[PDB]
Parts: sequence; structure tokens; C-alpha cells
Amino acid sequence: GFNLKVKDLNGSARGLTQAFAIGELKNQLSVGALQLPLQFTRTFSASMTSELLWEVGKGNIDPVMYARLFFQYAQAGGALSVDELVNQFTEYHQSTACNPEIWRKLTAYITGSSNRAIKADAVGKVPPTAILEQLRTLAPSEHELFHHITTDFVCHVLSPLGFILPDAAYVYRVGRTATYPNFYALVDCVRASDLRRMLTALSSVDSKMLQATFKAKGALAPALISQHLANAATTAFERSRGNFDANAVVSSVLTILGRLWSPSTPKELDPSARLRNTNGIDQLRSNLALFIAYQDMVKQRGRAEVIFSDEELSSTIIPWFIEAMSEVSPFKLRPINETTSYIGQTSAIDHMGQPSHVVVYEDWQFAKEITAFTPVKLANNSNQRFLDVEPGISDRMSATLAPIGNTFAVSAFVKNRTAVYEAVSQRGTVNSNGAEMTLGFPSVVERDYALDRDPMVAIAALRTGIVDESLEARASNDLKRSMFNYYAAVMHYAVAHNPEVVVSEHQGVAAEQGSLYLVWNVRTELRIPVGYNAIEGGSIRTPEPLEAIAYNKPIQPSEVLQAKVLDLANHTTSIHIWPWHEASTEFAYEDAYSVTIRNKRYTAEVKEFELLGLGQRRERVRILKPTVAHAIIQMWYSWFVEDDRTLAAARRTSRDDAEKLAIDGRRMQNAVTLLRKIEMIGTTGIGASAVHLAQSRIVDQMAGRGLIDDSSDLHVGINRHRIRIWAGLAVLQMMGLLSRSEAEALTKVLGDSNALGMVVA
Amino acid sequence: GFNLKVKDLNGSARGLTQAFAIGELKNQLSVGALQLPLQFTRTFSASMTSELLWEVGKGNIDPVMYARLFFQYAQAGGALSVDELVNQFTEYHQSTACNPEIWRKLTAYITGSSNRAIKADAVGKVPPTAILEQLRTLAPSEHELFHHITTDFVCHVLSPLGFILPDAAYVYRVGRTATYPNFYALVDCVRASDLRRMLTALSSVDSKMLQATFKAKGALAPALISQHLANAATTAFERSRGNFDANAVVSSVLTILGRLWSPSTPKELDPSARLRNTNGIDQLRSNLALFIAYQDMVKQRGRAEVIFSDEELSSTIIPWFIEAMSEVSPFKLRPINETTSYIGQTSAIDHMGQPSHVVVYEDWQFAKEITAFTPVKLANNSNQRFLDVEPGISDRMSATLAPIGNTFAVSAFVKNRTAVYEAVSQRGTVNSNGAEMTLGFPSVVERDYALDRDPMVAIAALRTGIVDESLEARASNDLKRSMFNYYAAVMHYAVAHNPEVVVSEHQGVAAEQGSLYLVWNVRTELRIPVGYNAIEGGSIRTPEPLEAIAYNKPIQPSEVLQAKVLDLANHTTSIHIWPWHEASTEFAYEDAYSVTIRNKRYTAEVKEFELLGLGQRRERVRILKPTVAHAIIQMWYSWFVEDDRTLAAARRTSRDDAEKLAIDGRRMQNAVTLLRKIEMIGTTGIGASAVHLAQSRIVDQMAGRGLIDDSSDLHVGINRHRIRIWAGLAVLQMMGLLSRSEAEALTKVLGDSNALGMVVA
Repeated sequence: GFNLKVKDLNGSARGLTQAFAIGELKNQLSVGALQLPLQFTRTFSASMTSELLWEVGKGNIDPVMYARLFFQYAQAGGALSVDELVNQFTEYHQSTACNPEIWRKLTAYITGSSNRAIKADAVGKVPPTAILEQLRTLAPSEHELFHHITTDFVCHVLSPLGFILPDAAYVYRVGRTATYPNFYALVDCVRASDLRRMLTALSSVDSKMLQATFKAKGALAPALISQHLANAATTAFERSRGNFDANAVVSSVLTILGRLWSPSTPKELDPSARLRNTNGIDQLRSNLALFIAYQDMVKQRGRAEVIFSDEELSSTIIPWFIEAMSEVSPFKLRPINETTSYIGQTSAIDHMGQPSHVVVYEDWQFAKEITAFTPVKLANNSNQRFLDVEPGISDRMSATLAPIGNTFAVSAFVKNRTAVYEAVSQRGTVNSNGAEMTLGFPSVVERDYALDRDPMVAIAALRTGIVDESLEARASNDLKRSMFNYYAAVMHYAVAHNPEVVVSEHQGVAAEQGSLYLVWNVRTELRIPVGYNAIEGGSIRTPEPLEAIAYNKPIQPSEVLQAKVLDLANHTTSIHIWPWHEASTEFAYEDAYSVTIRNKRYTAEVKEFELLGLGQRRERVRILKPTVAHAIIQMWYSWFVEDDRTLAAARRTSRDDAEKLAIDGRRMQNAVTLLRKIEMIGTTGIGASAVHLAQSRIVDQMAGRGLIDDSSDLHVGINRHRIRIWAGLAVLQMMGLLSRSEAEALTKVLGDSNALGMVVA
Repeated sequence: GFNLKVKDLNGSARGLTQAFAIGELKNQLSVGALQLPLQFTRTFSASMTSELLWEVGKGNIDPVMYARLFFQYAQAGGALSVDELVNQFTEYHQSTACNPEIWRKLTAYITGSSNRAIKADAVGKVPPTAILEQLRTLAPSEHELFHHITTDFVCHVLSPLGFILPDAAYVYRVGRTATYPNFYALVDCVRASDLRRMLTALSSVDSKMLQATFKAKGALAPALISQHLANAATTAFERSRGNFDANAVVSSVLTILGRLWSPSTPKELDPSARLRNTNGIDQLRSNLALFIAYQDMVKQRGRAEVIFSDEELSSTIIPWFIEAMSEVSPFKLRPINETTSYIGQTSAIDHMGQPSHVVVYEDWQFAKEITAFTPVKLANNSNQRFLDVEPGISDRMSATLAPIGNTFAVSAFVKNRTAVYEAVSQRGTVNSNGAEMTLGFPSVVERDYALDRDPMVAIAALRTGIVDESLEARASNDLKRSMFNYYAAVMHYAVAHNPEVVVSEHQGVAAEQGSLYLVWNVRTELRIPVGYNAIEGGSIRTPEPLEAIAYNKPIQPSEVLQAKVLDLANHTTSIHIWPWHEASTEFAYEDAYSVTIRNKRYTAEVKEFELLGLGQRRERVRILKPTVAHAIIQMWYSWFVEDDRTLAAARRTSRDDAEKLAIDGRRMQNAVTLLRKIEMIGTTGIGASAVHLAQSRIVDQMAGRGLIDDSSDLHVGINRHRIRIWAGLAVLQMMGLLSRSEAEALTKVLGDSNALGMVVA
């Protein structure tokens, strides 16, 4: 989370100004006035949360789910994007299905020996699996996935015959996806949309015929199984193609949409008869939520020639062949505000009344439960590692988190900065805005922190707007991978309040390849010390989405969304998951701390695991990397930074005594507040163990250096604030969130403030 | 063995003061006075001695014994504790039983070829064993053990079918366990308690069904054997779990016990209806011997929240599910004093009468027989090495030890220091205690010396109490692994004399997480120049266990315990044992010695094996590392150190001639005494061979340097004391106990003392 001036936001978060979504900079800040209105309505739904396992499992093969998986891993994987992955899949499909000699060997690994298929007899000496290893001996995939699926295909056609014997199970986790963003991602979605039928044709048709030729009872089959399989499988590859270009089909349908949206001349492009409203594309006229796609479309590219245009087509088929209707992906689909139904909102602020502090945010989780495991692997190959939870720690650490959910009630937490608003009087107001006030998005942090990219660097990248060109396919674009969502954020809850629309193409002087965002008249109070666009007249019109909110009521969020950990152990007690690795090793930390009793050190430390009381050291337990909370606590941390900076500056001059004590008074309980909650972090499960062992180490150190004489230090306040805050902070260190610098900075905060109490306790 | 002041023992062996078992240090030495009495009665039995072979053997598989083995090796192994070992076992059990493709391969190694299971025909071409190698090809264990057991499982279900053909046998040794100690060990015992049923569910149920499906006569089975086996085996894995947490269940039942023990407020924790005396937990009310578990429980940890508390539970099941009733382990179980029935006791001492010398000890072994072997191995893999004893040496070396048992009659040996007591007059007594007097435990030495850790370093570690943090999982904690037993020592024979109890929780000023040991009123003589707690009034009350003994009568031990070497060769003539390696290589020593006949050297040496008269050099004979005796002879050695130090100081000043000659007189025969017994060490079998060869080497050296002229040196006393004491000391060197420094120090002792005789010889 960060902040920016309202009047100067283009001079501030210039990239974030939506005008930036277009190549606009100019003397002019886009906008103007023009024409055609329609609230763009019905946005694609909420891909957030909803994490769960899925089962690849059966060779009966559902292409659909597998597609979902492809996009899933693709975003989650080591190789963007889905597109190239689909190419690679087709390559593999050639190398396998279109490469018959393999199949001879496969049947050879099955019943193969001599005079196959050993007449009418059964005998299916196979785990599904053993086939999988044999294919693993064949061409490696960077991303096997389908390497399972091809086996699944082997099962599907060998299912009618007596080789159902192997049947085990296969499992894989989801992966959270954003708003969801970029049209390139849609490109992935449409090629995947092809995969739905690029694959299913081989996933289906198949054969009920041949049992195993029958030929009572059925049947002998030399290479004939491999024969009938592959040659048909290759044939299935032939009908598969999808023909139609990925980026092209989206480019065109987007073209027709955006120029439909055009107030300035559609010209030869136009609404027409069967050119449009073909009992579906008009439903897209209702799906105008995917707006922004046109934005980057001109931005990522430029002119959007329909090139395979035709005029019968399309219409005809291509818009019909649009992805969401083929429904792969976290492409999701829904009405309006439900995606906004996780938007916080607090006008706060006063007298002016509008501007100095108006925050937004999101309601969120703390299902405390979090898990860890051994990576058992019945056979070496890749990462098909079975794992079982480690409940003995897994519960109590989660139990350790139980108060913590009552702590940092993020909604209530927002109230914190809102409370700051009255600081500092008195009223400005025209001379210096206004303020960002608003963003502090848990979502933007988690989206990037999930890849451990650290979002915070991306933040400033949206401050200046321009990407800092960290040229690497998993570096630079990933930053931008967020920025899209970031824009995608405000627009959606800029829908509600208000369905005001349009705007114009804003050609400027260069160059008319198209350039049209959206406008929002909303409705207003009669005073405008906020927004460069003075246009108070009745209401702002308005060029940029945020100002609507800037003129918006606090409304106070409905907002309920809060995720949940997947059950995992109940299934991986049977079957392997594959986001692993990712989840990592993973066991810090040795948090030593000093106690400077008069002119002496007596630093102590402790070896994580026995805080849990378990013994001894564990080597290979594997905690996840829980998300969500990181964003909260970070926001909490950084916002404290905003806090003490503001207040300290206030006492530095404002000015005028009646206020200074107020803030410096204010300051105190702020810290005092945190003080209190920090004990809840610790001495209440399980950091009491921490203070316990610390006392042990320190007194025993007294004895070891000799005297325990001075060692009254199990006592009061100063040492107690020391050890306690250290403790809760410490289990918090054992918590996988917030590093360490936050710790020293935190004690840096309390240390001037006062500490006093004596609150303990 | 060592010594310490009685009044100042907290300033001395501060760790040993039981108050140290709690975090207590303070201005105050724990104690005070309070309430609720009940002698804590019925201690878990005597795991000492009782060494013997056990047979893994049959695939009929007894989980119980195997469990015992797991704890056994665990303490004895390269990886503490049992807990992690059980985890690793579960991991392996996944990697094996829950990993089906393996089993296909296994049947393939059995009858596997084609169209399995080759109809109704028998043919069981297998040694049990060959399977074991095939599984060894699979995932390695650091600790195979169960790797055998899984094979045993293969046998158990393949037993109904014609594959009983392989049946050989499998064997493994015990391992001595202590008092026995720490509740973490109990944690091992409870997870092992799970193993009893974590394992047996797969060890049992199994199948009588299918013969081999029958299908007369029965049966064909492709992967169907592996199928039915593993899938059921995995299913058996599912019912296995044990669910309930290791450390938690003990933590809770211990909580209820200790707070039941609480004189200070139980508060919400309380005795109640079905909360307690549920026809068993009350038997634990009678099993209050496992006291101390609460002690370290607060010490190792802190607050003992019952967390899975409930109130129905537990009660209900968990205390029922306590380990000793599931009886794994050397957990052992018994009435009172039998564990104490190996406690020596000698008040000695005089006039005062109580304090200056009051010793304790233990009755002990010398079944002289000790053995050595070749490590024959029919096939390379690990250490399944067959061994046969080497009787020709093995008997005579044992024969060599035969007098030695009559020597060093440790009970009679105790009399030595007791005899020292009259030295030195005259009576103190208040000004300087008192003395430790008491400990010199064979047990504590052997417990650590078995791992060749050398206990003696641990000794001083209990002098200062604090561990010196030699951070290594098989270093530091192992020290502490002893210290527990060490405390565990005195308490038990602090039971008898007297069943006096309670004590209070001793919260001090920090911190009430619980802290309650035990107290002992006993009954006394009316004088107290012993114990800082003057409380003579009728009797001491008393804060620490040792003082009871300090006020105790000599009583003189019943005490009979003395172990025995296992028969070994009679079984390893058939089957491999697996404590091997451990037992080591193992053949020192080249003990050269000089004879400084006037102004000339003539040093001689001899090559161990021919002392036995055998020829030639043996490469690979493998003596054990006999224990027990090491502790005796060490105690003898160190106590001589106490002896000559004391006496020499006495002549240095005490003071007053009548005493000095006494002690310096005393001194003489002490040495004279040892002189005599040292000949019994040697020239009576088999060190006569040593003096023989020494004479050979020396006279032949005379001839080789030329003249044998001066060589009368097969003659008298001085040279004879030289060579004889050297001899007995030498075979003693060949004896695997007492190093070498002891030798030079020993001759250092005799050399001033006088030597004279002429006793020969």
C-alpha cells in the first residue's frame, strides 16, 4: 500500500491514471466529451479463494479439468504462457501419438512377449504408472502433466480390455488467479479453448469397437492394439487442430466490440444485421465487462484490423467460438458487483468534508489452520511425493494463530488510519489535495507474493508507472502481470457508483489507431478542492475512475470473502500433489536476543522445534508458505510507518501546542495498543514456551558465568516487555510471514514509546 | 565417582540438588511446608542386566517384540529418537506398502514371468532374504530393521500359499536401558505404543481368504497376489494411524497426575468423578512412581495445558491408552524397592557420629566369560555377518579373568574407603561438613561407557550442574541422557527410608507454571552438624533426598544383581546378530617396558597374540567391549586417587605425630595390598606367559648386545615387582578395560610405596 496526491496523481502515480493505459500523456489529460452510452455490465466472476484439490485420476479423462490445470500450472509454472505450452504439447503429441514405433514398445511392456495379444487370456500385469515410467523413459516434458494424460489415454482405450487392473489415482492443487487480467491471458484461454477439442477428440471417439476385436471372446492383437490405438490416435490428432488463430480471433472480436463501443466513427466497421446481434454476440454486447482488453489491445499492439474479417464471418462462428462460452480457465463469469463485493470503503474525513483520508480495502481470512509434511516418495522420478501432515505441530501452530485472527481484524485495523484522519488539524484544503488514502490492497500483494516476487518493488513501479525493464521473462512481465490486475481493480468497483459511461476515443494528435476508455458522471456535493477536473457542475463527468470514489460516500463494505486451507492430508494419505515443490523446505528461525542487564550481555537463543516441545530436530518437515496474512501484517507495518512519520512531523511543527500533545499523546497509546496485542501474539500459546526457555538459558548462563546473584530477571516490565514482545514477535518469526527487519524496526517503535506501562499483565 | 560437601551441595553439585530439577535457584533453596500426602509407590522395574538374543525370524511377525527392538536400536542407534524413527518408518511404509508398482515387481521376482500365478502349480524358488535383497534394491533405510519386517509381512500373507519354502531365521541382541528416565523417552514409548497397532493391523487381519483364490485348487494370480497384498496392506495402513498425538497425551495425563499431586490449588483442574478413578487411572494414582516426569515437564517445557483436555475425556480413553499398559519398551513395571534392591549402603563414620564418610554402591557381576569372532558374511550388503566364537582364546582369556572376580570384590572393595574413614582424626565436626562419601555408581559409568562416550566428562557436568552445551544431537543431549538417570538414582532408594512425602509446589516469585518435588521427614538422631536445614526437631523434613541417606543407618545392602554374557555362538552358528558393528575390531596391545638395570635400558615388548600361545597374528578376531568391570576398576583407580591424596595431605599436616605414622603406615600396606593382588592378576594365568616372553626377549637381548654376563635378571623382588606388576597390568591391558595412563600412574603409586616386600612369592 502507498499514497499519492489527487490533483497531481498524473504527476504522481502517472501509470495508474488509466490515461496511461492508453499512450496518452500530452499537454492534455485525455478526456473531452462525446457520445454513445451503455453500462458495460456483467463481469467475469471471482477466481479468488476457492482453492481445492482436483483428481487427474481415472483414464476416463476429462479434458475440461485438465485444461483448467494447464492454465493453472502455466501461470504457476516455469514457462509462460499457456500458448507456448500448448505448442509444446502438440509437439509432444506428435512425438508420441504420431510416432507409432513407441506404441509397439508399449504393448510390449504390457502383454508383450510373443504372438500377442496372447489369445483370449486376460493377464494385465500393470500399475498405471509403470506405464508412466516407461513413457518417462521416452521424451521428457519440462511439464509432464499431459505426460500423465497420455497415459490416461492409454487407459481409456485399454479400459474396455482387461487392463483396468492398474487403476490408482492422481491429484493436483489449484492456484489462485486474479481479476482476471490481460487479453494475452485470454489468448492462452482460447488456445486452451482449442485444447478442449484439440484434446477431447483423442480423449473421445476412441473405441468401444474391438473386444478386443472379437473374434470370440477377444482377442489376439500383436501390435494391433498399438496399431489400432495410435493410428486412430494420430487420426484423432488430425481432426484436432482448432485451425483458427489464437491472437487473431480475439483481436477481431475485440475489434468489433470496441468499435461498437465507439462514439467516434465506426465507419466501415459498424453495427449491422447479421454482422451483429447473432443471438450471442449481443450477449457480449451485454458482456462489455471485458473492457480494457481494447485498451491494452491498442496499447500492446495498435491497429486492430480484423484481417480474417470477412463479413458473413464473423459473426457466423468466431465470436461463437469465443473462450468464455467454451469455458476453460479461471476465466470465470458473473453479473456485476460480486467481484466488487470484496471492496472496502471508508470516506472517513471531515468538515471540508471530502479530502485528506478516504481509504479502501478488503474483508479477509484467518482460518488459522496451516500444515506441514514429509515428502515420502515410493519411487524416484520427479516429485510425485506423497506427503502426510504433521498434526502434532500442525495443529498447535494453527492453535498459536487462533488469537491472532482476533488480532489484526483488518477491517477494524483499517479504522486505525481512519482514526489518524483528525490528525492533523486544521483544515487546508485547496493548497495541497487530497490524498491517495485509499489503496492498501491485500490482493495485489498476495498475487505477487505467491511467487515470492515481493510485490513491494512492483508498487513503486506503478508509482512512476513505467516498468524498469528488468529484462527476464519471469522478471519484468510478471511485474506487469500484476499491474494489469491493479488497473483491473478500481474499474470494477468504479462500476457500482456509477453506471455512468462514455468517454470518447481520444485520438489527440497522434495517433488514431483507437483510444477510448470510460467516464463517470456519478453525482456530487457542491464543492471541489479535489480533482484537477473542476467539473463540479452537478457532478464530475469524469476522466478517471478514482475521483468517483473520491467523491463517493464511505458506504462501508458489505464484504465477507475469506478463504480456507484445503484438506490435503485426507487425500495425500492416498495420492501425490504437484504444486510441490514450491511449498518449500522450510524451517527458520534462530532468534537470539540480548538483555542488556547493567553492563552485561547475556544474549540467549533457541532452536525452533522445541518451542513446539517436540524432540528432536526435524529434518524434512515441510510447512507451506501461507499467503493472505502476509499482506495484512505488511499493510499493518507500513501503515504504522505512515503513522509515526505523520505524527512525528506533526509535532515537528503543528504548531500550536494544543495539537502536539494530542498527537504525541496519540502516539503513545498507538504503541500502547500494539503493546497489548503483542502479548496476545505470544504468551497465550505458544510463545510462553519461548519466554520459558529464554529464562532457562539466561539463568543457566548466570550460573555458568558463575553468579545467579543478580538474576532477579524473571520479574518486571522493562525486562518483561523485552522478553514478551520478543516472544510474540518470535513465534511470529516462526510464522512464515514478516521477515526480521520488521522485528527490529518494531522494537524500535516501542522503544521510544514509551515503553512504560506498567501494563503487565 | 566423586565427592561434594553436604551443607554446601547446592554450592557444590548444584545441578544434583533436585531443586535444580526445577528452575529454582533463588535466595531460597526451594522447600517450605505444605500439604497432601501419599507415598508415590510401585515403580517401573529393573531393565538392567537381562541381556539376551531375540529372533526376528518368522514372517508370522510379532509386532510387540519388534517394538521393543525399535526402542532398543533407537537408543542404541545412530538416530534419536524413536519418534523420528517411527515417522521414518511410516514414510517407508508409504514408499513400500502404499506404493503398489513395487509389489508387481516383487511377485515378478517370485513366480513372475508370464500368465501369473502359473496356474495351480507350486514352485517357490526363494530364500526369504532373496526378497530382502530385492527390497534392498528399493528404498534404503538408514535402519533397515523394518526392512526385514516388511519382508516378514510378505511372508505372512504368502505363508498360506506355497512360498514357505524360503523360511530361514533372523536374530538380534538386546541393549541395556537405564532407570528408566525421561518423559521424552516415554514419548518414544507411546508412539511405539502406537507402533504396536500402527503395525499389527498390517501384521494381522491379513488373509486366510484366497487359497490362492480357490478356484480349485488355487490359484492363478497375475499381479493379483501383489494386488490383494498391497492394496489391503495400504488399507491396513489406513486403519493404522494412532491418531492421538505423542507428546500431547503424555503431557495431559501427566498434567492431571501432577495437579492431583498438588497441595496448592488444583483449581479448575481437580480430582472429580469419572474425571478420575476410572478403574485404572487410580491405578496410576498408585503408579505415582513416574514422578519427576512432572518435574522436567515444567522444566523441559513449562505450563502443562491439557489442550485436548475435554472433560469426559480423558479419562475415557487417553489414560487408558497410556504406554505402560500397552507395554512396549524397557518401560518395565514393578512394586517398590526391587529397583533399589541394587543399592549399596555404608554409614561407616564415627563418634559424631554421622558425618565424614557414608558411602553407597551396588552389588555386581563377574561371569568371566567373554568372547570374540570372525565376521563371516555369505553375501555382501550390510552387516548381516555370521560370527563364530573363538573359543581357544575366548575360554582362556575368560579363564584369565577367573581369579580377577575374586579380586576386586567390589562390595569388599567398598570397605577400602570405608576403612579410610578413621583417617584422619580428630573430630570436626561443624566447621566443614559432612561429605558426599556416597556415590561411586557403577551404573552411571556403564550407561555412558557403553556408547564409549566416557561418563567421566559427564560427571563434572553434574558438578556444575549446567550442561556445557556441546551442541550435537549425539553429544550434548546424551550427557543429559545420563543426568536424568542420575537423579533417577537417589530418589528410588530415597523411597525406602522413608515413605515420607510432600512438599509443595514452590512457585517462588517466578513463575507458577507448577513446581513440586518431594519431601522426606524420615526419623533421626538428635544432632545436626549435617544439612543446612537444621530441622533436627524429631527429624529432618526434608528438602533434598540425599540427607535422608545422610541421616540413614548403614543398613548394609541386600543386593545381588550381576549380569551374564549371552550364549551367542550357539545361535550365530546359525544366525546373524546386528548390534554389530559396535563390538568393534579389536586387538591391542604392544606393551613395551624398560628395565633400567644399571646404566642400561633393555626395553622389551610382545605381540599380544602369542601371549595366548596362538600363532600367528590374527587379523579379524572380534572381541566385544565388555562393560561393567570398567566401572569397577575405574572406581578402584579413582578411589585410590582419593586415598593417597587424603593420606598424603594428612601427613602434610595432622599434625601431631601419632597420626602421621599411622597414615604413612596405612599408606604402605594399602600399596602392599594392591601389590599382592596384582600378582593374582597375572602370574597365575595367563601373564606368566608374559613374564616368560619378557625374560626371553631380555636375555636374548643380552646375547645380542653381546654379554649375558650381568643377566641374573630372572631373580628377585625389584626386577620381579617390576616384571610381575607389569605382567598382571599387561594382561589387564589386553583386557579391554582401563587404558594405559592408569598403568603408569599405578606403577607411579607402587614406586614410592615402597616398594619393598620382599613379598614374593
